Amino acid sequence: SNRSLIVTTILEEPYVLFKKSDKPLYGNDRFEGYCIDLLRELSTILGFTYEIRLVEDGKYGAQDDVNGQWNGMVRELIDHKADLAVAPLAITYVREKVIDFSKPFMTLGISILYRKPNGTNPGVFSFLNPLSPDIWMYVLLACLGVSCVLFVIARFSPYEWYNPHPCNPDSDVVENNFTLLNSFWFGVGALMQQGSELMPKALSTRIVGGIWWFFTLIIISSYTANLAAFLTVERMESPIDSADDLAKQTKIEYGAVEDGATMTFFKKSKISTYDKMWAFMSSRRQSVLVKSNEEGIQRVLTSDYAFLMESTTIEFVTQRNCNLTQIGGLIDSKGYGVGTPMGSPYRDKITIAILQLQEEGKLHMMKEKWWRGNGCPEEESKEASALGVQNIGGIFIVLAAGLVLSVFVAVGEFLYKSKKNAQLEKRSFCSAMVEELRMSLKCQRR
Amino acid sequence: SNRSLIVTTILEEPYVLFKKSDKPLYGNDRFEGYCIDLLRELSTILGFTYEIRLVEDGKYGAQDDVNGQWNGMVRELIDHKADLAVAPLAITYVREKVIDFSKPFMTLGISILYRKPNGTNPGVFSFLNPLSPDIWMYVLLACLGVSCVLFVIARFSPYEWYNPHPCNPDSDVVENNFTLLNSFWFGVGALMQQGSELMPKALSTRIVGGIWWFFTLIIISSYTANLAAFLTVERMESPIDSADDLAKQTKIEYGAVEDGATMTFFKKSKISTYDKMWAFMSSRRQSVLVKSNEEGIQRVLTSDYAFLMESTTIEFVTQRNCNLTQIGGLIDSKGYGVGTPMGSPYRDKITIAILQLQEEGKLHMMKEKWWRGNGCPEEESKEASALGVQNIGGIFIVLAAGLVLSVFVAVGEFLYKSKKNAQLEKRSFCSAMVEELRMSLKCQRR
Amino acid sequence: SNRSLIVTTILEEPYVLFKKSDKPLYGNDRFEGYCIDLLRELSTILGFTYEIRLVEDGKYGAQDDVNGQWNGMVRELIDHKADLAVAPLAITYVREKVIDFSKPFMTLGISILYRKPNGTNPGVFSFLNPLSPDIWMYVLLACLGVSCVLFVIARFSPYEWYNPHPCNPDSDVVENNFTLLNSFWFGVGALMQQGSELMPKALSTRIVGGIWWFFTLIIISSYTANLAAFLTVERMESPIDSADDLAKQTKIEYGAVEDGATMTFFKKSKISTYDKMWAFMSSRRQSVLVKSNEEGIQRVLTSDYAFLMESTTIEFVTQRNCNLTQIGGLIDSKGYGVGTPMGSPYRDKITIAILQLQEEGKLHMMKEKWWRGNGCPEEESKEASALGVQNIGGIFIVLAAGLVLSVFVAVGEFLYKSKKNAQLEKRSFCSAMVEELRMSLKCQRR
Amino acid sequence: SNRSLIVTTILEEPYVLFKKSDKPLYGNDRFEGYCIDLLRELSTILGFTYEIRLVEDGKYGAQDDVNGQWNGMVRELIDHKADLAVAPLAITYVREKVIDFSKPFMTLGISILYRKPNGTNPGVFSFLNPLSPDIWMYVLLACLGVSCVLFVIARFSPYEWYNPHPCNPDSDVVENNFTLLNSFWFGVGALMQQGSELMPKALSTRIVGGIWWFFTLIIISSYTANLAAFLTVERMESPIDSADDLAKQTKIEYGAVEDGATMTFFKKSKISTYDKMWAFMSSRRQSVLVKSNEEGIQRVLTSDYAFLMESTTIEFVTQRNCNLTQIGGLIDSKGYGVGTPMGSPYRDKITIAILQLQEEGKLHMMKEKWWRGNGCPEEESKEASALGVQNIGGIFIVLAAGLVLSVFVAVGEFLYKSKKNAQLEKRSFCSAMVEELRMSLKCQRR
Ligand SMILES: CCCCCCCC/C=C/CCCCCCCC(=O)O[C@@H](COC(=O)CCCCCCCCCCCCCCC)COP(=O)([O-])OCC[N+](C)(C)C
Ligand SMILES: CCCCCCCC/C=C/CCCCCCCC(=O)O[C@@H](COC(=O)CCCCCCCCCCCCCCC)COP(=O)([O-])OCC[N+](C)(C)C
Ligand SMILES: CC(C)CCC[C@@H](C)[C@H]1CC[C@H]2[C@@H]3CC=C4C[C@@H](O)CC[C@]4(C)[C@H]3CC[C@]12C
Ligand SMILES: CC(C)CCC[C@@H](C)[C@H]1CC[C@H]2[C@@H]3CC=C4C[C@@H](O)CC[C@]4(C)[C@H]3CC[C@]12C
Ligand SMILES: CC(C)CCC[C@@H](C)[C@H]1CC[C@H]2[C@@H]3CC=C4C[C@@H](O)CC[C@]4(C)[C@H]3CC[C@]12C
Ligand SMILES: O=S1(=O)NCN(C2CC2)c2ccc(F)cc21
Ligand SMILES: O=S1(=O)NCN(C2CC2)c2ccc(F)cc21
Ligand SMILES: O=S1(=O)NCN(C2CC2)c2ccc(F)cc21
Ligand SMILES: O=S1(=O)NCN(C2CC2)c2ccc(F)cc21
Ligand SMILES: [Cl-]
Ligand SMILES: [Cl-]
Ligand code: NA
Ligand code: NA
Ligand code: NA
Ligand code: NA
Ligand code: NA
Ligand code: NA
Repeated sequence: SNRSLIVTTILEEPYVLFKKSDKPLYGNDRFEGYCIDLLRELSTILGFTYEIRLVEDGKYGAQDDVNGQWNGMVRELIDHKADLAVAPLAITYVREKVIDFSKPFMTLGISILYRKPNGTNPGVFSFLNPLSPDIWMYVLLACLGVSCVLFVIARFSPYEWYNPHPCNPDSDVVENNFTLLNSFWFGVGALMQQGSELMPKALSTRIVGGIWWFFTLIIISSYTANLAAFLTVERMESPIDSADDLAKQTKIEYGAVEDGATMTFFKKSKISTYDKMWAFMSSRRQSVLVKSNEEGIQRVLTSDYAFLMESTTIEFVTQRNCNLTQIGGLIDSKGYGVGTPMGSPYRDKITIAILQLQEEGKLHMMKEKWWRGNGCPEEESKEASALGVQNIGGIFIVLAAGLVLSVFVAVGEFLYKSKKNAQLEKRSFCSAMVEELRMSLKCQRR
Repeated sequence: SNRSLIVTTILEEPYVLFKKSDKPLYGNDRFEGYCIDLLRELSTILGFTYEIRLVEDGKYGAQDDVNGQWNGMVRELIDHKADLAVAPLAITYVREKVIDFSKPFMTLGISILYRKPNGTNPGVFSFLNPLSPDIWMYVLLACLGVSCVLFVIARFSPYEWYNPHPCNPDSDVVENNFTLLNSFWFGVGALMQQGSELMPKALSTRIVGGIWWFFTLIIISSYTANLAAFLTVERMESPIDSADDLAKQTKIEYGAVEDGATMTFFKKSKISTYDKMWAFMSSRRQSVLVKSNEEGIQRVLTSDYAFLMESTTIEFVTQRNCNLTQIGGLIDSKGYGVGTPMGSPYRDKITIAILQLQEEGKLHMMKEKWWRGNGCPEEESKEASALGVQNIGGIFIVLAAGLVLSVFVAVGEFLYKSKKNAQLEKRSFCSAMVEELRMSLKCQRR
Repeated sequence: SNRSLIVTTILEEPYVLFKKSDKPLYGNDRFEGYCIDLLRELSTILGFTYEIRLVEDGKYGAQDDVNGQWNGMVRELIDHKADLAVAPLAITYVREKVIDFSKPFMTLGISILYRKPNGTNPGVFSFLNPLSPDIWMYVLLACLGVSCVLFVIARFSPYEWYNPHPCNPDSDVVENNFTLLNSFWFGVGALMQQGSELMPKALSTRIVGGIWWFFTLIIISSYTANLAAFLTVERMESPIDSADDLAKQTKIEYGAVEDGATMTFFKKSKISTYDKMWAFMSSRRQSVLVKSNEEGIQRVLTSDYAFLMESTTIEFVTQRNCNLTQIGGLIDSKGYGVGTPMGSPYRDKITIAILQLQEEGKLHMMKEKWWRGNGCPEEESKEASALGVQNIGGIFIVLAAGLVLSVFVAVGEFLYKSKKNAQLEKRSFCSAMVEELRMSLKCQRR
Repeated sequence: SNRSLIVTTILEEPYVLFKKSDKPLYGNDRFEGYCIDLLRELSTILGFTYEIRLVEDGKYGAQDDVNGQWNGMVRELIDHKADLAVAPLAITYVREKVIDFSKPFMTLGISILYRKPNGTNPGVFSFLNPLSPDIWMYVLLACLGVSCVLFVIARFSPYEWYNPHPCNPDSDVVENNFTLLNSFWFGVGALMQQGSELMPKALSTRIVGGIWWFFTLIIISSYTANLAAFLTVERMESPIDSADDLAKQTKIEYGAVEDGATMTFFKKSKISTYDKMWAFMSSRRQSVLVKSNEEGIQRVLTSDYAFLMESTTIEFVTQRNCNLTQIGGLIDSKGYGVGTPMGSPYRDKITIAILQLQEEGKLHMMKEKWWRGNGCPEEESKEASALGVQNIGGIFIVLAAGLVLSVFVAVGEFLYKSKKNAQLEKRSFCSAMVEELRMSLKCQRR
């Protein structure tokens, strides 16, 4: 039982944080978190003691690049003012050349924050979803096709040519109701579950009308049934799915903390996907390169934005907030190791100790204690809302579109009729004045 | 004949209870309850007289860790001051080392107390729900709009003025069926999937009719599919029926008595479901860990609070408050036994006595006597799966409101025609008197 | 460390059973189960040793009623041939008077086996489910009611009386299409989404027809939406729910093992529900009173039958087989205690030991190890089957019923018309021969 | 310059591999793979020559409990026969006590190997599914039946023979519209929710029509509601995506290698999800615990088997077999490191070397080189939510089969009328030649 060990440590949530209680200045009980619970079972396997001491700089450690000076915790490991450095101190090439790390107690990497998909604006259309766009086109080609065959069959069939005007029998007038215009109007009216004023006689034409009724009944029942499936089981999806899916889109925008461990990866990279991801950030600096992790979560949360930080911080924030999600897998591969002065014998002993608690399964149990939050999967048979102008509303567009198209056809009917009346009258403006007065008579006859 | 026995009890209810009556100075006639009826029947078959005596405190028994000594009824037993403890004194491992219980006379455990679900109150006019209130107004404005467009287009188009009376050909009259009243009746009849007796013949009016048919096909398929979603997700709504169903939720919060036997179970627990239940309550142990059972029941009423207590008190308060119910089975499993000093020659004679009263069904009849009180107006018609008068309901109100409105219009048609009839021949009223006559003819003449 | 303890034990699953392996005659390792794992942690808390020995009778123990002789395990406890009796040996009044039991390690009682509900025959009807039977009656009273008002409004309105035969204008004929027969035919045809040949003019009657179309559209959309809820979420239920629900029905039938611990409860009972349950079994002996537990499970499984055994055996069988379920709660209240000779000091030591393992939570962990099976909740979004003659099929009944009713009305139309033709002809059999030839002309005219 | 270093490896792939080539007698040019590329790049920056040497056995290393000594590559290190072990030698707590690893060059864990879902093959004519094949036949027999009943009832009823040509009143002709062809056309048009041009007028035929309207209202509402159920439950079908999703199931069975590092994890586990996974596999440890990784992959193909192995081999075989996939993330967390004797002056120089190759991205480029092979034809269009040509499909076949059938009937109508036309005036063919002429008139005349 020698003298106590000085454990240098920075404050990070959920790694090391102050306890929320009264009666201040506990002393060695002022702290809790993951690294405090990790230190407790290191003091059970090995034998040593505390005076957990915070770093007087609030930094991890880096290179001054002119002085040759080290900062943060690792400056307190070079000059022997501390003994251990149980903290999120990542194992790096430039750090291992000046201190010693144990084997990792936590793996991590670079991943993506993005706002969780919501299903608030599916489109002012997308009542049109439950049938594929091939099916919406194939029912026009069926409706145009059946209407053309119904015109041909009705002219070719003898039993469709009947005697009109049964008031006066024994005449020599013979009519056919199926014109070309009336044959489209049968197929459109049957398709809309409405029925037209004319109905096929002459059994060859009733098989056409009868098989088009069975086609129509299945199509509309399949539209209603698949729409009820969409409105009951809401299955949402994200625009982006990986890093290369973010490497192509320009609408969603990138982002990382400036002068951090994540920005240095994309600067030094040579992968063609990750080289494109840095040509963005080198151009659009002061607009995507945030200066802290706490600020960059807000720009995901407010703006339309995707943020690049470490994966253990994503796994902590996305348990607290339910607006947020993780996109894709991992990009880098790093580890958190217990710092140690160079040449110290405590490196190989903690390496034994971490591997013991890993086989027992206690590092998994510590992490589940400090990273699980409320969780919010919400496990709910998706709460049905009233259907509104953000769900349907394209039918209000195509209704007003078809009522504008009908005014143009009404003028084209008015000019073509007035051209034929002017064939027995003056040039063009006589019959334009003759016909427009008749509607201004405001009477039922003539 | 020997000395009478001194028995300690404790003022919990229904166990012992001051008898609400006048005329004081009783002996042990002050007391009544379950444990008084049990001590009466144990006396008649073992042959002893007894003197009931409340303990000092209102404490069952616990070991003060500082003093190392016990308090309450287990202190009266261990000091040989009393020799029976007929009370809700739970058989515990720490209590069995200092006194001797008999075999149990009552079996219990930990269960969850929660408010009975108030219901739905579906809000007759609940059929109006699958669409937004703006959607019901926009469809009502679209039907008035299309009917005003169809009136103008069919008026100005020359191809709608056909020849009426085709039974007399080669006459010279033209008639437009699309009046103002007939244009609303096209749009109403197309909206309701029915079909009016009049059909568009020009191409300009077959665009208005054809695009209004596609509008109503989407609206009615959207109403049916979304109403299917509302009715499917509420059959998937299952109420909470387990402690594990409380584990996944954070909306309904837990609660227990601080420093009780129920709270002690969740600390020592190693079940992962019950560990999450303590990971909840250890975080919020200023709001949810209530002081007493009386305060915990009041919070189940005036909150969304779920309370954890023993099963015998849940089975007592839910017989006397039909707002409350019991969710789930039993979590723990313990029992009540009478208390004796260690080495007493009565832990075996009472075990014979309790087993004799269990074969004869007297323990069951004593529990029905004191735990059932004033049977509930419960009336479980909760299964409620079919649509009923409380569900649709209001489609009969708007029906009967429409039948009354049409009678006032039929009076207006009867008076406006008769006033025009009395404009030419009659004066005011004898035209109306003879018009009631022709309508009273029992045939299709006049 | 004295001599070894002789533990007498019977074979029961999942209590004590032979291990399934080769290399026979292990010796003290030939057994496993619940009671073997219970003995293992009794030998950890206390200190003793085995020679687990089976009973040479295969019984528990009872009274010979003439010899005064005891059988089973408890005969080996009276005569000191064994030391402990770790087995399902229930604590009974007649057993405690001759041996000693510890405190219970397992609670149990009497409950009910019954076959799990299936949803195979919902009825040849019960397409009629999604609306309540009040709603099915209120739409007849609406259809009969609207048809009566439509008859009254159309006769009272002037604008419904129109001029027929537009071939010949300027006439003095005035017709009304709304008879009493035609007014029911409008309301029936509108209700079935079909439309009749006549349509209301005269705005007061169009409000009647327009508000009946909106009534019809909501009713049929609500039928289709609630039927889709029933076919998606299959929520089954049982005929019986408790013991008193079995105390009234005569279709499902009772049953218990003859001359067992469960039959003796219903014989000795005095509760009015349980007294009725024995008047059945005393009458219908050799038909419901089975003679083993293994046979009585088959009669639940094959016949229509409800079986009364112990609840721990129900909780074991219903995890193995998925056809079976448990009905209601518990009826009796018993316990399994470790047997012990009278006056032995090992009773109070095991009582300490069982209460220690209960506070640690190990009896719950042993029971979950030996009673959980596959479980089969099946957790499946209920597999939709094709709809068949066991689901619908009542519509095939009411179709054939209405086609038989229509033949009776066709004769009643034929006799009433032939009565009116015979008013201008002979008595009754002239016009019966006149009319029947006209249909045998097989021609379109006359 | 010093002695060359002796490095032990082991024949696993992609790690070391005999180079498939002719011309034997190589040195260490026999070998290629990931660990050969790693040992090459560690040599160029640490400056040493090396001789590769397979170990003796094909064993990594394990401690025989009888002998107390090690075997395999860890035996070559502990006896100082070799001094490098560049191999998949996982860093283990028991291995770290006898040798010295470097920091990891590869991170891995336990994951689940399972066959990629083959799909649906919906079976075009899949719209025919919500009703039984007997139901589709009984509706087809009911439509033929009601149409034969309606023909007989409307013939024999006197109230159907109305007066045709009402435009000429007081004539003496009667006509029945219900012919045989018109009676099928009523029943087909009522079945398809359309409306034929003919309506029943007698009460006997309005019972046939009114009960056939109620039949088709239930049939079509049953088709739509049951098709909504089929399409809703398959959107609730989610594939297995976790180890916990395997825990609830017994249909898909587990599997691992007996006496491996993966099997050892589930024995020592205290997670309740993983304990059920071992409670499965310890029961069935003759079928599912397979001998090798090669036999376990073959059982994933030709069974419903899910296999538990390390992540690097799952990521290798799923790049070369698109029938296979990886479910879930990682369960364990371990790593591969090079092996040194205890106290060797190379565990630190290689840790510098591996961290240098990780900053320069060379470890990532070496893993892409040997784990990606011949990129998959994957083509994930699995989202497949809308109904498409593979879903309905066959309603276009039965449409086009009905359009072809009607052309053969129109030829039969053209020949039967002309043969009756050539019965009176013409002989055989010149009646048919002039009938093609009148149908070729571009107007409604002849
Ligand atoms: C059961 C019914 C039977 C009756 C059928 C009757 C015929 C019906 C014919 C339907 C034909 C339509 C085929 C288009 C399908 C592709 C969808 C699309 O890309 O939309 C996109 C383009 O946004 C748009 O412009 C909407 C698509 C065209 C609408 C304009 C014509 C209205 C169609 C009706 C004509 C009315 C008149 C016809 C009748 C008189 C917007 O969709 P989104 O979701 O917001 O964005 C994601 C797009 N994505 C999902 C593809 C990725
Ligand atoms: C969207 C629709 C709009 C159109 C509406 C049109 C009017 C429709 C009028 C419907 C009126 C029917 C009301 C009965 C409701 C009670 C159910 C019942 O008890 O059934 C039981 C009795 O078994 C039977 O006999 C069936 C009930 C009567 C059927 C015979 C008349 C046919 C009804 C149609 C008339 C056709 C002619 C009318 C049209 C020309 C069997 O049901 P179960 O499930 O097997 O057993 C459990 C019973 N339980 C669930 C109650 C516990
Ligand atoms: C493309 C737009 C702008 C103009 C199209 C003009 C079309 C729709 C017009 C011009 C000529 C018209 C036809 C002229 C004559 C007749 C005969 C009559 O008994 C029925 C209507 C019918 C058959 C018309 C139908 C509509 C018609 C074909
Ligand atoms: C109850 C069954 C057995 C017999 C009922 C007889 C009923 C349905 C019959 C007998 C008299 C019949 C009416 C006699 C005359 C006419 C006038 C005609 O222009 C339309 C049909 C109509 C209005 C008939 C409708 C049907 C009718 C009312
Ligand atoms: C195409 C082959 C296989 C079938 C036989 C030809 C069919 C289509 C023909 C042959 C006899 C024909 C019928 C003969 C007489 C009449 C009466 C007339 O007022 C209406 C048409 C009607 C009812 C015909 C309909 C068509 C008909 C049924
Ligand atoms: O800094 S390390 O000890 N060595 C380098 N790497 C590797 C990429 C394999 C990793 C990967 C994951 C870690 F947790 C640690 C390390
Ligand atoms: O205090 S006891 O006599 N022994 C412990 N238990 C057990 C559940 C085993 C129970 C369970 C219910 C009781 F009523 C008594 C007891
Ligand atoms: O045989 S016992 O020890 N004493 C009698 N009873 C009771 C009815 C309370 C019970 C109830 C449950 C048990 F587990 C044991 C017993
Ligand atoms: O053998 S290690 O160096 N130390 C233990 N673990 C840990 C998960 C903490 C891991 C995890 C991944 C590795 F690559 C190495 C190791
Ligand atoms: Cl006892
Ligand atoms: Cl190391
Ligand atoms: Na170092
Ligand atoms: Na005791
Ligand atoms: Na006894
Ligand atoms: Na080591
Ligand atoms: Na539906
Ligand atoms: Na649904």
